[PDB]
Amino acid sequence: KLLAGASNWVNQSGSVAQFVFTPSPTQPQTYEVSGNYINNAQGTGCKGTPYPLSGAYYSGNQIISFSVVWSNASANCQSATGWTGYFDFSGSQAVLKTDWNLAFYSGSTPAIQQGQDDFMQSVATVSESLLTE
Amino acid sequence: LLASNWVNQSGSVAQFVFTPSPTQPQTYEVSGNYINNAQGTGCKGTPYPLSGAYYSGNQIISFSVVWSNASANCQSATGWTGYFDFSGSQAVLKTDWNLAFYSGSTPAIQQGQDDFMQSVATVSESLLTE
Repeated sequence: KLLAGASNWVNQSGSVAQFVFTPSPTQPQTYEVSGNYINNAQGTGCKGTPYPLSGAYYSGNQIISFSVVWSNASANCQSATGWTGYFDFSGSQAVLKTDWNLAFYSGSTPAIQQGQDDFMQSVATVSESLLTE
Repeated sequence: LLASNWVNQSGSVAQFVFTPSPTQPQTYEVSGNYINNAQGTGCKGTPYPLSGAYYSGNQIISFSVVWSNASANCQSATGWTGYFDFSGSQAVLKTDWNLAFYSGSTPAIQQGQDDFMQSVATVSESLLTE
């Protein structure tokens, strides 16, 4: 906890989750999850533009579940991902480990694929301009 | 069409509210409350707020509950991801789900399936009868 305002989490395929947490008005130690997800996974669609996310986070044992619908002004992939997992802030690195489900289409055979993503916190790069570094 | 009441095979109830996303075409933000009725679980019979997103284009959804409210805490979170079928006599939502929790400093994630069916408000003549 005390990842504060906006924080940056990178998974093993280079995908980026920018979480924002707002306290739930009614749920003890629970925060509403907002922000944006940037998909960077190699063989996929809907890459490199922000998809808003929605979810909930329980600080008591640092658990989370969030979702993306893959529709925004750049690209539509007509699907939705739900991620559910837990954090470990200890040591030199903060890590979020997740299992996931994807409501999907092949033809009109609707289905749901499953998987795993592990994210690691990485704090903003500082460059002294947009043109250097 | 979807303010609407969806009942799963354990008697658990999802009351969805949908508000249009300002930036995502054919996408709605999912709010409302979830009431858990599942037999061998905690955190039963009280409202847990839910959060998610819904894509109208092919009627797909993903939503979440953190199992913490004023009645009961179960220190976990469920995420549900699936699709609707409005056709026929009955509207049905079919989902897969994942559940993050602890067992003894031991993080773990269980999974399963829930199928929900729409049922619109029953009308009684009063609270006392009929």
